[PDB]
Amino acid sequence: TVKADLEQKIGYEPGDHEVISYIMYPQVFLDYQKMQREFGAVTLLDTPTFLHGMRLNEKIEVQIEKGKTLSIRLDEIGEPDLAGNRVLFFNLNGQ
Amino acid sequence: TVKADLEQKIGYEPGDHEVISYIMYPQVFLDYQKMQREFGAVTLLDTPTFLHGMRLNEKIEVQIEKGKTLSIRLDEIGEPDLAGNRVLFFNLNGQ
Amino acid sequence: KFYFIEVNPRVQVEHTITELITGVDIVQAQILIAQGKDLHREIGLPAQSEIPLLGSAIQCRITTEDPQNGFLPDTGKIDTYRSPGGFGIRLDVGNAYAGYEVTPYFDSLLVKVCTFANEFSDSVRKMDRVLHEFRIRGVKTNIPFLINVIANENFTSGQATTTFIDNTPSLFNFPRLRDRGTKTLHYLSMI
Amino acid sequence: HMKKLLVANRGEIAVRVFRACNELGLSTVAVYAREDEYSVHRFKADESYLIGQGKKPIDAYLDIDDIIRVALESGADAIHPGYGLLSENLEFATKVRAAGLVFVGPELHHLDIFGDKIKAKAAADEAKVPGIPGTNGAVDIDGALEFAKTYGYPVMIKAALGGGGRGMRVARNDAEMHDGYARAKSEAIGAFGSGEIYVEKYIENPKHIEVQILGDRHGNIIHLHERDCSVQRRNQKVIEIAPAVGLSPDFRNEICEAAVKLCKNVGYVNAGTVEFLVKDDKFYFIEVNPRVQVEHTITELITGVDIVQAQILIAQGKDLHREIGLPAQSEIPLLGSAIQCRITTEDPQNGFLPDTGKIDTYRSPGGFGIRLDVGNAYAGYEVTPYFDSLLVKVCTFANEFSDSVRKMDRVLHEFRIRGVKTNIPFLINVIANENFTSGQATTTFIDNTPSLFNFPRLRDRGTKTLHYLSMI
Ligand SMILES: CC(=O)SCCNC(=O)CCNC(=O)[C@H](O)C(C)(C)COP(=O)(O)OP(=O)(O)OC[C@H]1O[C@@H](n2cnc3c(N)ncnc32)[C@H](O)[C@@H]1OP(=O)(O)O
Ligand SMILES: Nc1ncnc2c1ncn2[C@@H]1O[C@H](COP(=O)(O)OP(=O)(O)O)[C@@H](O)[C@H]1O
Ligand SMILES: [Mg+2]
Ligand SMILES: [Mg+2]
Repeated sequence: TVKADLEQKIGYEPGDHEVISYIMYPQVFLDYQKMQREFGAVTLLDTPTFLHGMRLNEKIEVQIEKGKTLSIRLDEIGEPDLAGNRVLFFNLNGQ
Repeated sequence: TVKADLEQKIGYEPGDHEVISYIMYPQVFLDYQKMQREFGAVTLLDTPTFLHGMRLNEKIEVQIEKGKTLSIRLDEIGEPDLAGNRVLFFNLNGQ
Repeated sequence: KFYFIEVNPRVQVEHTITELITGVDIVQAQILIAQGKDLHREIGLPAQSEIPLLGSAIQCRITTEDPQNGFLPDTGKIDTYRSPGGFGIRLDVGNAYAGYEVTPYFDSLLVKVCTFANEFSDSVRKMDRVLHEFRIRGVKTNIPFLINVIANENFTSGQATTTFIDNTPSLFNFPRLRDRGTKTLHYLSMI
Repeated sequence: HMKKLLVANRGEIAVRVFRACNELGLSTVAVYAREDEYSVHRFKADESYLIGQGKKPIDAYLDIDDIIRVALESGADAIHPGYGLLSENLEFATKVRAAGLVFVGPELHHLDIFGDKIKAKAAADEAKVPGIPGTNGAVDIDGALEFAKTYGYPVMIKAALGGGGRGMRVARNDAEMHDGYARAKSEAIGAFGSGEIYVEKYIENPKHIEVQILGDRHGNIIHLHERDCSVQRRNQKVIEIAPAVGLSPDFRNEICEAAVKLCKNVGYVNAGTVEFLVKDDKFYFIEVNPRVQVEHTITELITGVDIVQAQILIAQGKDLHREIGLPAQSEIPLLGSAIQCRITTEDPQNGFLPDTGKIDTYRSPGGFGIRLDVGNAYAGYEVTPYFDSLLVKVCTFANEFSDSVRKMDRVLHEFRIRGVKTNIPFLINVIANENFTSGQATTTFIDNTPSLFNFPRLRDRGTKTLHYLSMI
């Protein structure tokens, strides 16, 4: 029953470990799944990049999987607009 | 004699008005020709844009020719690097 | 048993595949006919039995309709655009460049891509390669729906009908896309 | 058996093989040096690995052991070398086939008989293919003078290994062959060590004809068709057309049949190109390229045959007609004509030296009859002096050659690369020429035409306005 409910919530068929983690920590597992859907696998970042983000004119490399490395360079942080949004000029994989 | 001398300096065959302008103000005309090669026809710009450049998030239109209007927007001004160069993030003709 | 239903007195969106399989520039010939020129004297098009059939071609319209949202045309900012190329690939792009703001005023079309080959299976394979190589981020596209239609065996056999899309519910099952670059950039910007 | 393929190359050709492998349902592995970390081909593959760490970024792509190690670690069944770098390197082929990996290329016997022009000419004469008269094998300076005396003048100095301006000089008057020999030998020992030179009977105004050859392991050898690459600058090709519209069809068929009989004699497999020099209905063998050319795209367009897909499936050991689906030799069609122009960073206003710097603008055309094979030319790409000057090769194809010419002119005027200087005005001048449009262009067409180097003034007013606005 909780497996079917979790499949309804997280949008895919969960493993036994995911069902068990949903049983033990219901709100925490759902918040973790929402954070996974929004920010992705942040566990692959190194700890200074995970904690303090990215400096200006810094070059980092993130290995998402074997043979796949993301080249990320922060070039410019834009000023906030009237709506409070800032545009960050990233250089992802050369682009 | 002076038209052939002027043609070598400006890179094209000059008109009668350009030749007679070179006689009176030879350094001023050649400095004007050098500025024409670097900045182009800045006479087409609007006078606040001619004297003060662009503000952040400002959108101007420059009609360089009949039927050709450049759409220029300044999105972000970068910080100077160690070489002293700033990168300006323009949006010329949508790009 | 064929039956007449309509004539459109215009150049159509799907003229590109006819150009690819015939070698005849439809828009150029349209302009030359508007100049009052003969089709075989000055344009140079051959007679009827000498018109070549140069293989088969497939046209896919990549729009901003979101098949996960009932094919509602999405709007927003295109932050990423990568277009494919190579052998057998024809591109007719509209307004799909990086940094373009998609407005709800005009049609949903981003880019028309046409794939031509001597064999229809090669055309299907190259169209699948194009749809997987194509990368438009920041706005929703109908690319997974096009991939699902391409992968169907009715399409590859060529026996699809006008009710083929509606009769097949498996075309609306879309795999989850990881999209790890966008998520990583979002988290880096947030921190 | 084959499910993963590594490409031991970079740039546009790596992307081309990646597209062919993805169409064939194979996984792709890319390799890249540290200085090529922003290349497009790195991110176009499923897996990418750094190679040649600590080396200059030309030796990294020539690092045979690192490429072999990456292919073994990634579990790649096969290796495709593309063109250039280790494409014609026999040692790379030996190590690839010895490691248990399929080499996408001809056999090793083809590799050493076509790695040098002396053994290639030997195979050509024992294949009864009419070659170019010249010295037989390794001759010295005295042999060069001997051949210059008896056979007459003019002669051409050519080394066995390489070419393309490397060890290829000319001699039309006495006491020129000595310093030409010294320069050619110095250029040979600079690259490949001591390499023998063979002196060739030079031809006044020749036409360069390449014949593309596709052969499988079952012995079926077919030519797709021929292509004309006579438009040359300092004996380097700039614009290639296909088919040779300036030649009669029966003569082109005879040249293609001669190339077919040569490749059948050597038992050729995979894709290869036979080069010829052509003058007044008499062709002469020069060399065989044991790989795919940069200008295979026009052959693909005029024949409809995917050359890279076919050579991958030939490396899979499939039959050309039953398995690939390629028809008989007579059933290979001629789908109009096609023109390939390579847009590079060579600035024609500065002696065709390759420009470097950041590209701030890139707009590419499209529509009917346009084929694009882009390398690294996107907006924001910093052009490095390490690699080749090529940005993007663009091919235009149409039913008529004049329509192909006008489509190429439209493409070159529509093209916009700002930030680095390109050879686009020179290409526009060559396209606009009456000799090229008639198709009777020779190898000396560019050097005998000074009007190709007059370039109209371009007022890039957007760049100037943005520069002034940034200044103020
Ligand atoms: C030339 C061709 O034939 S391309 C055909 C399809 N492309 C490929 O097979 C190789 C590239 N693969 C990809 O881009 C994706 O992984 C796809 C197409 C398989 C789909 O994955 P998605 O869920 O949509 O996004 P994904 O999670 O993989 O994002 C990872 C990022 O690393 C990039 N990337 C992809 N391959 C590599 C690589 N070898 N090295 C570094 N980065 C890579 C991706 O482009 C992607 O960046 P993006 O946001 O601009 O698209
Ligand atoms: N004897 C000759 N007469 C005229 N042209 C020649 C002669 N030998 C070579 N060439 C020219 O030199 C060019 C280079 O030929 P080749 O050695 O086959 O290519 P590469 O130099 O790339 O190996 C050819 O395009 C050809 O036109
Ligand atoms: Mg209708
Ligand atoms: Mg050659």
